[PDB]
Amino acid sequence: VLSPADKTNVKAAWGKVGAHAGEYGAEALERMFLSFPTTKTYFPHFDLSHGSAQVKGHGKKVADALTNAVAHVDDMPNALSALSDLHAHKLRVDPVNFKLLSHCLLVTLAAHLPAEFTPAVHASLDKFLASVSTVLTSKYR
Amino acid sequence: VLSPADKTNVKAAWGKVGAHAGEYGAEALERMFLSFPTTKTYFPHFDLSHGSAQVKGHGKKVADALTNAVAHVDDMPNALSALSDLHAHKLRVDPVNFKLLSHCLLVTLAAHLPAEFTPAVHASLDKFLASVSTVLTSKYR
Amino acid sequence: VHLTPEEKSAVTALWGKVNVDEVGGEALGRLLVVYPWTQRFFESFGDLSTPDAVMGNPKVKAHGKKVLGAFSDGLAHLDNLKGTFATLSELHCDKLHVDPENFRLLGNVLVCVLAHHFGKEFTPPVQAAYQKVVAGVANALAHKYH
Amino acid sequence: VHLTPEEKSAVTALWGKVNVDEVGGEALGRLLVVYPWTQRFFESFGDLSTPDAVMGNPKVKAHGKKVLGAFSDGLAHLDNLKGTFATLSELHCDKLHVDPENFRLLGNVLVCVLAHHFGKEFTPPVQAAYQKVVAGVANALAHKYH
Ligand code: HEM
Ligand code: HEM
Ligand code: HEM
Ligand code: HEM
Ligand SMILES: [O]
Ligand SMILES: [O]
Repeated sequence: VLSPADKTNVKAAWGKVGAHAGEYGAEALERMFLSFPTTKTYFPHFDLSHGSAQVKGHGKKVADALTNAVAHVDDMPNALSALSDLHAHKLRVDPVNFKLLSHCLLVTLAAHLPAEFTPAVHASLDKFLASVSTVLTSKYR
Repeated sequence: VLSPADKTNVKAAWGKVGAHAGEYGAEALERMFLSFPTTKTYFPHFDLSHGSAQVKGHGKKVADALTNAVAHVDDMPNALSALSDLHAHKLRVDPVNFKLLSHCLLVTLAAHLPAEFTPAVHASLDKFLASVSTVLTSKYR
Repeated sequence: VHLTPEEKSAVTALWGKVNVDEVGGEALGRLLVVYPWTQRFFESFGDLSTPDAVMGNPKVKAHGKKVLGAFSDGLAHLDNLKGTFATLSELHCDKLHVDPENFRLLGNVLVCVLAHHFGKEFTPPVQAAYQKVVAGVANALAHKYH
Repeated sequence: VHLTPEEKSAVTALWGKVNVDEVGGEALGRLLVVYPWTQRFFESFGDLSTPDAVMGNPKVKAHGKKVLGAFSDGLAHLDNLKGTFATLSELHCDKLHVDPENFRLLGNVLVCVLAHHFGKEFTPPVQAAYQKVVAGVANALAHKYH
């Protein structure tokens, strides 16, 4: 459950991410494909080369959806419903992979927010991403 | 989320378990300790020999709590409140262990309900134990 | 993998009672029913809209048999699963794009099916030994992923 | 664990810059803040009630240094994490009763702390190499569990 302190932390952290949200979403996917090579089994149609425009445009879509998640933190299920239907019935990504991407996003945030990634902010960020993951896999079955 | 059909399936397999709920609960625990030994790290104060009174009484407590969630499936957060505070604030069992017990429970029902463990009942039971694990895990942080 | 002599005889003894084709279709069908996301690779099998349609689809049954015949042949080489499954691991990764997580899900749905099929004969020690075998298989199939 | 010359080289040079006294302290405190159920193994350590409390606690800091000092030893024996960590594996199972799943969480928090400390230098490939090492160490530590 997200506490009002967690929402405040998430909004502050996210608010600082600002226009770099896309660049970080792409860096988060790249970290994911390199650290957990099983997640690449879902993008056999992409060029997963460092620098890939395909990974950049996808990072950008992932980031913007997280920007909408943040903007609707007290109404995520509804805000993420089409993305939840998409991962559940067409893409069908194994639930296990949402934590691997959530870990890679957290690492990307740590590496770019030296001052803001405090222990408390790291904890509210993990919670938030576990909640985003929960919403996106909630219609799987 | 549990469908209306999931609830009917669960109430039909559990109803069937009936008075053996406790013997099933103890058999699932024995199955978890033998198959997944790291779960024993949560029971260093128990005599984990087969047939031990402690395992049989614990298994009986596990089933009753499951029987209670069946009975109140349409409102589990509230029916399991107490147990979820216990698992979250005192026992603090890592959440991965819940998947290991829910699997061992499923194996124990398979082994005992040959007529009832059809594909859709299996599916509904797996989802139910998942939701039970979510509810027990929900106050962790 | 790490099996004592007694675990090996328990696995092989029960396996000798298995109708590979029947369990095969049953384990794959249950996989597709209990974890619907795994249906993602089987759009060409046809009708998978209901549990009854999945379980009864001849194409799931034929895939089930192929998968379980390969597992069955794997049990003769418990001392070397990596070597037995190395090419299949390579296929599953580079050509089929199958997330190794799916092998873990099938191994647990397989254990459930042997417990349903065998009942009381699928005792806790026997489960334990099959759990090591299906984790060993899941590991050897994921070993060539890159 | 099998790392490429490039991964090894990544891992080593970075660790030459780690002040173990400080990172172990941050790794262990963030573990206890981010996944509080792990506080179960440190009841005799003081006030672990707020992030601040956990972080400034001297016993958390002293322990974290011990933990990463041992971790540093494994890096030098990256070719046999099993034999290096076998006594501590047994210690953590038999005397400490630590669920080996905590070794994984620690490994992830450690990668986060390395990212936070080194920022831009902790690139995707560097992370990748460290990801295999913490998974290597976690497994090596869970190895003697029974
Ligand atoms: C933080 C959790 C995630 C978010 C917010 C997210 C968001 C999105 C978005 C916004 C889309 C594109 C929807 C559209 O515009 O058509 C998408 C597509 C997709 N997602 Fe996710 N996703 C998440 C996790 C994952 C995970 C963990 C995987 C697998 C590792 C995955 C695999 C994919 C794939 C394969 C596509 C389609 C790529 C393409 O073909 O265009 N997603 N996701
Ligand atoms: C289906 C999920 C679970 C349910 C319904 C359940 C239910 C219960 C209940 C009813 C109790 C109270 C015992 C009493 O009052 O004597 C209890 C305690 C306990 N549970 Fe859970 N539990 C679940 C999952 C887990 C898991 C996965 C573990 C660890 C592997 C865990 C470890 C413990 C421990 C160590 C105790 C205390 C035993 C004692 O010292 O008496 N539980 N559980
Ligand atoms: C014990 C676990 C498994 C074993 C032994 C295994 C074995 C096999 C074998 C022997 C084949 C045929 C190879 C050939 O064409 O020469 C194959 C193909 C295939 N497998 Fe696996 N498999 C397993 C699990 C899975 C799982 C869990 C999935 C996905 C849910 C999967 C998806 C596929 C697909 C899509 C093909 C291609 C079938 C075709 O082209 O008709 N496999 N597998
Ligand atoms: C994964 C890397 C780890 C390594 C290398 C490691 C190493 C150590 C060492 C060296 C000691 C004993 C110090 C001495 O007497 O020389 C120890 C003790 C201990 N470890 Fe671990 N550890 C690890 C992870 C963990 C985790 C994640 C936890 C639980 C969250 C944990 C719980 C403890 C506890 C409770 C003790 C006893 C501390 C005391 O007596 O105050 N360890 N560990
Ligand atoms: O994604
Ligand atoms: O339990």
